[PDB]
Amino acid sequence: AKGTNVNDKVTASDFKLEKTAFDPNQSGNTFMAANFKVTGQVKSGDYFTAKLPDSVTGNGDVDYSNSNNTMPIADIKSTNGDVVAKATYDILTKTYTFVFTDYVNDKENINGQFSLPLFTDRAKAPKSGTYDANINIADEMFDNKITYNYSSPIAGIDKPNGANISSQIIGVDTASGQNTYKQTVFVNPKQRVLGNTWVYIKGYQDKIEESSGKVSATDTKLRIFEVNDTSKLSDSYYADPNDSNLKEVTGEFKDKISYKYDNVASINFGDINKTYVVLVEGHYDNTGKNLKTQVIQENIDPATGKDYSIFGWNNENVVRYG
Amino acid sequence: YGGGSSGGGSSGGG
Ligand SMILES: [Mg+2]
Repeated sequence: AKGTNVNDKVTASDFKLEKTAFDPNQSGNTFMAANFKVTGQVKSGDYFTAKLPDSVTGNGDVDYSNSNNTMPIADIKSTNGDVVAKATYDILTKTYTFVFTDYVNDKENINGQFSLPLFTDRAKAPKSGTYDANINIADEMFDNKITYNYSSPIAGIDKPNGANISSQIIGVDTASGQNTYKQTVFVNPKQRVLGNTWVYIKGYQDKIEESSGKVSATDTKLRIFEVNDTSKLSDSYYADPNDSNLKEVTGEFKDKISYKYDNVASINFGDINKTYVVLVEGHYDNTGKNLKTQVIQENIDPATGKDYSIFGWNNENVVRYG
Repeated sequence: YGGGSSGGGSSGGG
């Protein structure tokens, strides 16, 4: 159910952001907290909402797209554990909706409170910086600013011919049961001159038995895009496959990708001199083991045939609650 | 040789 929108009966207050600056590339995030109050009375079905600007999201790197873009949210209660309201959040509209239950039918001057995780929006806010973060609760605007200090994905050896590669897991499907994940790898973020270049996507880090991840030809799809202008790349790891700045070249790799070795995939980039982006759609198992991963690149050559090198990179994500 | 990054998100209480 869900009847009336009682925003006008509702007035939030005591709003604070746990903190106003963080690095979302090291599991940075914050929380919005607040008290609310119901001038008057209501009934099962009424509801109020909260809405988030472009800058933040309410699900961060947990994907819900395979769940009708709907994020369950732990119930709102009284002290006897009585479920006062049921809550959820729409990934698309960035709308929290709290819908009362069989509890409100006999009370007035109602008071509750929430605390809700807030994460960056990697598409909306793709470059380190300060953004307007005006949050709406029950038609009242609460204004803030968020600074994102992304750990530059431009990372690798300090050598002119040094292997350099980074990557992030930017969406994980915990809810649907499909157990999918989305990961952006950047190969040659430094856009150096690189010889016989090799890449590896692992479903684990040092220990297989320590990660749920699974990387096989059957569990894993890969799309590769030559970048036009590296500077135009996101600090956030988001990559829009439809950016003109990216040219999908997945068709140049039919015979350069191997799922031979366990929980790994290898691409043969060859002789390259600019950045490439790899979209990973993969899956992890029901082991409950955390999803940990690592990508590595090595290059030989270039114009010497010696001074070979290698650089690696690790991912895992963290879960918060509201 | 290597580095790293980690991410974060909400399970939705579940
Ligand atoms: Mg394999």
